[PDB]
Amino acid sequence: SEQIIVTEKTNILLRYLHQQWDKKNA
Amino acid sequence: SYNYVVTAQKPTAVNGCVTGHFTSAEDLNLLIAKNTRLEIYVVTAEGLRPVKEVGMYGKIAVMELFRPKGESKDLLFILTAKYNACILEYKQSGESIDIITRAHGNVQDRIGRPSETGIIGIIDPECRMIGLRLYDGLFKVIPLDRDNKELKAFNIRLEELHVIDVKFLYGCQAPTICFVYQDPQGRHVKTYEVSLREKEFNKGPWKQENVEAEASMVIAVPEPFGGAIIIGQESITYHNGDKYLAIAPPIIKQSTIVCHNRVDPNGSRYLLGDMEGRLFMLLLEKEEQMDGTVTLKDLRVELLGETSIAECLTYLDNGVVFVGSRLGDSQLVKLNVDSNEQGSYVVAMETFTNLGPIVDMCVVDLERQGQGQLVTCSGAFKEGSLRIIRNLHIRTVPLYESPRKICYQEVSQCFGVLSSRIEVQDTGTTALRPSASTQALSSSVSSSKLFSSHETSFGEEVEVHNLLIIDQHTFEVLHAHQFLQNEYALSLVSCKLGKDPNTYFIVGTAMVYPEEAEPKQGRIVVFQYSDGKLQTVAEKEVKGAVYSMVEFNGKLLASINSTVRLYEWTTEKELRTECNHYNNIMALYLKTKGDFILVGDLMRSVLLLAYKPMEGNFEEIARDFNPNWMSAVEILDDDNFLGAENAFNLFVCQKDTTDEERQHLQEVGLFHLGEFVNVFCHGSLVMPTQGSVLFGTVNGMIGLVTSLSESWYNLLLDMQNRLNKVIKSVGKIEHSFWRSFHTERKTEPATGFIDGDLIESFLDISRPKMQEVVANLQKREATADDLIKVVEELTRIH
Amino acid sequence: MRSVVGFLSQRGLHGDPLLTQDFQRRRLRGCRNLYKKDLLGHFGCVNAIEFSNNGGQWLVSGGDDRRVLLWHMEQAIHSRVKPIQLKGEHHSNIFCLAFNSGNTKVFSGGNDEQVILHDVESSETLDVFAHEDAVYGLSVSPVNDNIFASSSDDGRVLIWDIRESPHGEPFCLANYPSAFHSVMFNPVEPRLLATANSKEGVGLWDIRKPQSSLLRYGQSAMSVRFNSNGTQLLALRRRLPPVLYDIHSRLPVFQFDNQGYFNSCTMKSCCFAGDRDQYILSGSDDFNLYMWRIPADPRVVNGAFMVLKGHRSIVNQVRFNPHTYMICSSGVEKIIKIWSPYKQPGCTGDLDG
Repeated sequence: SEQIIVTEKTNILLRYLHQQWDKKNA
Repeated sequence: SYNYVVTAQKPTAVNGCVTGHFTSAEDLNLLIAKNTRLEIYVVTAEGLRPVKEVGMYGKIAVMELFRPKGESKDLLFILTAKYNACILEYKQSGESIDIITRAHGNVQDRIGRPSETGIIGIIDPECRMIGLRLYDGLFKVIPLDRDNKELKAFNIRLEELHVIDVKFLYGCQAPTICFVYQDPQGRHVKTYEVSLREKEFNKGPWKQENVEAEASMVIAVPEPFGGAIIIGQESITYHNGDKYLAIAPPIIKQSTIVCHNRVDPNGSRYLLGDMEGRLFMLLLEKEEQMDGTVTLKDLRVELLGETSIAECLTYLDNGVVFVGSRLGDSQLVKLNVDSNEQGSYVVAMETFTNLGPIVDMCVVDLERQGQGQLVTCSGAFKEGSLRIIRNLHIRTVPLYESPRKICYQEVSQCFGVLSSRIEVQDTGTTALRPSASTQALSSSVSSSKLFSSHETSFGEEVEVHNLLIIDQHTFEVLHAHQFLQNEYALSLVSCKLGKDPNTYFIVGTAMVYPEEAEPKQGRIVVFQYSDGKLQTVAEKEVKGAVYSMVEFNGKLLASINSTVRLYEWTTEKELRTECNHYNNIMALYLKTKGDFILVGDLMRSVLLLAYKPMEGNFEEIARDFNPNWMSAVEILDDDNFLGAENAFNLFVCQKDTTDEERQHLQEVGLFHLGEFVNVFCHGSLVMPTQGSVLFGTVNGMIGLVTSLSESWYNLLLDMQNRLNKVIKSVGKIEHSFWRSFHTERKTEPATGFIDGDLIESFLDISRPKMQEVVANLQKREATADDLIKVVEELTRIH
Repeated sequence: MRSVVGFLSQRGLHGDPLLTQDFQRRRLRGCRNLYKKDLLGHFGCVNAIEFSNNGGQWLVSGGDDRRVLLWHMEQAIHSRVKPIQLKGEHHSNIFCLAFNSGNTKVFSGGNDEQVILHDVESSETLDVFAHEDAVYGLSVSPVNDNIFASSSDDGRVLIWDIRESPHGEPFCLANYPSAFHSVMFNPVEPRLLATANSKEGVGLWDIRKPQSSLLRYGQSAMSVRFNSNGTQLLALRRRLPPVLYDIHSRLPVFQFDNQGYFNSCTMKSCCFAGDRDQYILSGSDDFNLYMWRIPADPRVVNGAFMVLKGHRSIVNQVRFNPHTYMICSSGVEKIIKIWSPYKQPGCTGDLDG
């Protein structure tokens, strides 16, 4: 195998919360 | 416990099929995924030329052929049911053919709910990423940058949790994804733009539009058309943004389109396959604008004809189409420009055997030569049939309906088969097609006063259940007895009861209504097939569903809902209750060995009861306290009890001082089969290992379980460990990971089970490999010849 | 088909491990009552019940009798064995229990200014963590088994790392003059926590912001629970109906009411039921256990999906096992009620009522 598939950990919930709270700045 | 598992017949159901240039850039290849097997054929004008078959340490759930830039021939992406993803290349140097793993890794997530619609795997048309839908609310993206040592798979949040289907759009500057999902308002088609840099979703090229309430299939039309086709139950729509084009062809109203394939490389023609074997052609008319791109004008659906019930379709060449089927035989058909006298453009060219789903089977000695034969109930709907298997020769007896139970009467020289056919309540229930139960030499209908004292509709598919008496020599349906309306026959046994010297056909049936969680009514009916007539000897009413029945030392042991009951056959020919056992949720499966009873439960594993002749009552000898969903149980011997659970695992329990520990069944053996075992039976197809148990699964796989001694098990376990270090797995999956007992609750390594397939593969490896496998092994230092003899002796069992 | 024979036929025909969840969901959806059972072995009021993680194999319970009992649900239901009493008892009422990710240890706290970490495999006390006032909340980090949060009556939400126990310096996530009644880690985001306070309502806190709450939903809350995916918060209030919030909205997504439901005279707990947490469970002062269904289309939901009767006193704690779709409830009475859609030995009631 010339490559391996690793699932990098990401913060789905925190990213969603930050985007939602930055969106509500109108 | 020490056990040994092999496969007498490899899986035959086709789970997937793709076409592409995999083995070479010039030849056309057909790749078929059969559960764990991957078959590679070269498509020649003389038919299909098999070029390779490779076993897979996993159930192939996704199989896609793709070719990124710089590749001479296509690469193959496989995802397994255990979430092993791999990218494979086919290299053929000289006379050596091997599959090279180009990439591999596990894409499972520590948390997440697997999607109700299942695992979905798609690849961008430009091979920019692989998109996987494995859990609700998440979409995994695997970048395909070859000039790297690491493919960084990452999740993207989905605002829509219940996604029905999803594809990648064609002709998009950025990888665009179009999917049909559902929300409280209904089903909608929506489009996103997948951003790798930001690892997120951006506004799609065209806005969402409301689709059919049962829209379930998305087709990405290639260039120059572009856009997508949404296929539901009543209409076919085409979306490209400002362009919307809907048709409602009545022809497709009678069934559901389940599979599709692209015939023309430009998307002009598509093949569609529905649930009752009808094959349609979907046409896309084009208009060339003045000095502009071509645009769709209309959609036309024409009924090409009838094939087997297709799980998947793939157009090969020159009008040849491969129909891969799960519930019936796979097929190669020809599409003709001119229809035949019946107005059918499809003529069958070739047929490929498929024993799956094997729902029941029996071992009988018809020739009386001391060598057993397996009679199995295969297929379903019009594809259902009886399969007679001997040592591997298979004979087919079409039934054109669903066979459920089978039992052999040697005295009557016949088989009793429970069958079901679908009927439409066209005013009662008329028919759908001629079948075994309607083309019997003689026929009869149940006339029972019980249950006379539950609504209907003009259009409703209902099951009509029959008991077929079938001759053992010609396999013609001698008789067909139709049970009451709304009555399902669940169990069938043939036995002599009490002092009565007659042999009966005993059927357990339940009054099934869709609105009720469990049946509240049922019957046990005793028929006698004498002098060509099948008369009803006796009829007993029970308050539940008779899920299982066995003969217990001249008595009848039945399972009525959650009760395990024992009846005796009186002199006046009437079943009389002897005893009951109530400590169950639902006693689905019953076995027996002397005074012992193995009871399989829906969700509470196995239980061991013993009958007390001197007390006339049951007693719970032991119970397995690990709750797992059972599909089949078997009594290996007085001590060991084998069972299969719905997550494709086998476990062997043992009847293990303090009274508390004596009443526990320890799971002394665990194994991941990768198959859904439907049926267990005792017998062998041929005439170190003690005993012989044949099991039949949903994929048409027939397997054999035997018992081993401690020394033999130790030797074979050492052989397995030595082989795993030598046999090069395809996809680089560990055999230990593949065979580990896997469940949504717990995962554990395999214990008390020898993979006989891995052992038998030892004969096929090269002599250097054989010698370095057996090195410093165990006593006299074992050589290759001794282990070859051992493996051949083991192979002799099947 | 709702019948079970159709499910069995479909499963044997297709052999896919996805019809089981659909069958169980459809069975629960059509229920108008549940099979009832009792668990005996506690000498006083039961104040805490917790299903073991990843299967609900065990049930750890505690209350006035100061003992932490470990029921084996399979064996206990068939009345084969008696609860395993973990060695190491509290000096006063036990108010909260928790497992870790693996069910290899059990945290127990309440009313004795102490949290005891037990080893369930050998039923031996492993560690002790001192507190300044009665403990009401215990939550174990879903990622790290060594990190656990605790809420006290003095109004402190603290984060302990058992890995450095001997030098006890709890990290104070929050400090208010009022008694914190509940704390729970986010099942999918360990850095986020949800706290229920007696005079400050429901709050969302970040582990990296030890004094400023991320959000304040709405104020009086006694219990707050995330769902399985951690995108919603179900909160119980001192005299108001149960309230469901989105993790980000800050406004009440739903409120749930029914005739006869009242929550004033005891500290109660709530939970989500179903495989996708489409159900709301809560005890009441009328001794009944109410179950609502979260509407699919988005604010008062009137009429409970089920009104489970059988408790002889106030119902406080409700817990749900999704693998078996089992409900364990407890309250002032010393018996623990079990509610199942399936039959169990020695049950009462049915699925139709």
